[PDB]
Amino acid sequence: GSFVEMVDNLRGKSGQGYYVEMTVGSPPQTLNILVDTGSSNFAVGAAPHPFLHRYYQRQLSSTYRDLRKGVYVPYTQGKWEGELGTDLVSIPHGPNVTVRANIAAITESDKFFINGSNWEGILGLAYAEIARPDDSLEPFFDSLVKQTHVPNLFSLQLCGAGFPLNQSEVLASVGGSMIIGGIDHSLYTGSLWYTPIRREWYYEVIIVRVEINGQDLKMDCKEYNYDKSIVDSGTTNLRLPKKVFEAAVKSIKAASSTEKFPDGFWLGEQLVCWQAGTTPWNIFPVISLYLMGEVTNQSFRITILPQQYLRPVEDSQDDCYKFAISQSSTGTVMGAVIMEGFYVVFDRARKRIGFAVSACHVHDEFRTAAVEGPFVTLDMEDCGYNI
Ligand SMILES: CN1C(=N)N[C@](CCC2CCCCC2)(C[C@H]2CCC[C@@H](NC3CCCC3)C2)C1=O
Repeated sequence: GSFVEMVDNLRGKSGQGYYVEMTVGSPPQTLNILVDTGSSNFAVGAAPHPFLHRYYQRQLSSTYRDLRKGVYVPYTQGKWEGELGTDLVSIPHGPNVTVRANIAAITESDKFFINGSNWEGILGLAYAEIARPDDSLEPFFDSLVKQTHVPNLFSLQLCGAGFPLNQSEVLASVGGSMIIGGIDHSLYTGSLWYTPIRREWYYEVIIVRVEINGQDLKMDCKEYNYDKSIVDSGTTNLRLPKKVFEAAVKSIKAASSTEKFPDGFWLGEQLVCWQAGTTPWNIFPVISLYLMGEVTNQSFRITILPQQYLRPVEDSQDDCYKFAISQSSTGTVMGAVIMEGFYVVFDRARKRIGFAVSACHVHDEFRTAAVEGPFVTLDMEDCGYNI
């Protein structure tokens, strides 16, 4: 329906993350927390760090409970270490409830905090299977559902501005919505289409076909999900398995061949700039990902524009971007730049993820993002990778 209290409760951007305000402890300690659908721990800065202007102070909370256990979490881009405990947690622009949740108090980290991101912790919204140190550490959303009458579903509208936001602008700007326990109809246009959650660990999905400007990439669909495909708000880019990335970049280069870009642009390292207002969107192709539907032999597609996969960056008055599609050795990752095109419903109760065109997606007068279906698609279970 309508969830006014939660609409516009996010801030941030694809490159540094989208975050929501939360409170921890008694009296409440306010912290900004990264919304991360790609992990399952609630972990917050709990000791001084050069990039933090506030942190969780356990000694000032009367409701803090020490679990007397450490946690070490190495990830490819960095690491975080901490001390486990529980405390009372609330979301001010959320459901009007307080829950007792697990909190990892971060004591040491490497490439975790981002200078100028304005967040002090992460909210891992995925399932207990990938919680650290193990699946006995109940994730936040599981605690929320178990302790309250909040429905077992949340939905995300991540709003890319379509241009760079300076330090002051990114702090003052509305970055989107996290609707806890429901679907807000004002955040999308058209219909919601659902794909099954293949397995409850990451938010795993199955891609069954890929097109670049309607041209089929024509790879064995297992390649698209090798070794998994996930929906992850805590990754910036659309990341594709090595072989898929090579074929997709070849096709995107061919479609955009009226302009030549340096190798560093395609590697997602170097920015490209155009005179103010002259970005040649029309030379870049749309990308369609077909996802398994809820009905046997049925799929649907989500279509993104270059306004999603070209990420705005500051250089001058030029309009500059980085290519936000990159290679992966751990499967497809539908990151924040893809999520910015859509309202995404994480329907845990019905083991499915919904997509609809976002009411805040960036587009031009000639093209828009799309969510369309149905399409007849056979042997879709064969697209899933095993082992
Ligand atoms: C890709 N990915 C995530 N989605 N979460 C983590 C942990 C994954 C866990 C590791 C343990 C196993 C299960 C998966 C850490 C998180 C830390 C803070 C920074 C953030 N990325 C920034 C924020 C926005 C863009 C880039 C990454 C990660 O590596």
